[PDB]
Amino acid sequence: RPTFYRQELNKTIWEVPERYQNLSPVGSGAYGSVCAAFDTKTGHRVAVKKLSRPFQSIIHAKRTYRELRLLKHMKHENVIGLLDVFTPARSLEEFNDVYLVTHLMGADLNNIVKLTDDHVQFLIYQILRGLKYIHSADIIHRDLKPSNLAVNEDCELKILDFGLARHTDDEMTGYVATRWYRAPEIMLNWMHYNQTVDIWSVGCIMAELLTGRTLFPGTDHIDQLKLILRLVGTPGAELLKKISSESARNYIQSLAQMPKMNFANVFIGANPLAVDLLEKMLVLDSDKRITAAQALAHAYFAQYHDPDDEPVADPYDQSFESRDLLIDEWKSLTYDEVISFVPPP
Ligand SMILES: OCc1ccc(-n2cnc3ccccc32)cc1
Ligand SMILES: [Cl-]
Ligand SMILES: [Cl-]
Ligand SMILES: [Cl-]
Ligand SMILES: [Cl-]
Ligand SMILES: [Cl-]
Repeated sequence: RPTFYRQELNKTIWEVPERYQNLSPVGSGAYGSVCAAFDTKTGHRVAVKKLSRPFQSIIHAKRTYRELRLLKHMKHENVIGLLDVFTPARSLEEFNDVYLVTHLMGADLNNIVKLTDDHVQFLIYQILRGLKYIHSADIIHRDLKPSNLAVNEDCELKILDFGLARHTDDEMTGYVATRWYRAPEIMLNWMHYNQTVDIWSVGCIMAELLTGRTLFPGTDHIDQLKLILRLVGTPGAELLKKISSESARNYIQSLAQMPKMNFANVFIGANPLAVDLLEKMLVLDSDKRITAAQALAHAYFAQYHDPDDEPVADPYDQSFESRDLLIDEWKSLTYDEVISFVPPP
């Protein structure tokens, strides 16, 4: 067991192992408070996140378990991973606080977004390479957007900030980036959605790297659906059948029919292989979109694609998601996961 030291940073008590030094506040979300630190063990600048009220409700206890399980599983160059997890508690009886340690992220994609076609190839390649790994575990991100992508001076990219089913109605309302990257089936609750929603989000991201503009900057959910359908066309009877909400079906049928536009006349000057890939991602019927594994083999990525270096994940058991438990049962499962953690080589 390491020796812990205590200190108050911006109105909060932090108790951490001696290996973590020179803590300075650097974050203010909802999930927790975040400090930058130097790890004396590895030599890395690191992010230390202290969870707020991790066990205040069944909902919160289960979210805390979910986020730890997910972060302990992800071992990929293009995904956020866990360097350490710790609690100052000596027993389950006194267990209240959970701290997560990752590499310290600087720029997000917004901070770096003038880009060549070669920059767009390499950036979208890394998103698909990390997505193929994510989807192979039967995990759905549900919230890919430029603020959820960390990028360094060398244009190396990692995916972070997995959707933990946290996003709120008020957060999705009006002229907001939080909704611009979402698939229409999940934006308007048309159907049981699946991993294809992430490919729609990657298409909105690639289009914005090519043009420097948001592809669908809607002023509300209805404005955004009108922008989407003017690009990809209105649905035919085959997709209409697959919308379970009678009311969402009737509203769509109220709209005058529109054909799919010519993407060469929308993405003017773009590499033709870039245009062809966008047509394969931005398909209204989710059953018909290109998968991450299929996209990696598209000729657009010819100079980066290496099928011996696009790894898949170990199997990921999510049976806990259908389990009904007490606050103390989730907290007990969380404790075992903290104490069993094994750091990377
Ligand atoms: O909740 C897991 C988790 C998410 C993000 C991070 N994170 C990494 N580098 C950061 C820099 C600034 C703010 C947050 C940062 C750590 C942990
Ligand atoms: Cl230590
Ligand atoms: Cl990492
Ligand atoms: Cl504690
Ligand atoms: Cl964003
Ligand atoms: Cl598992």
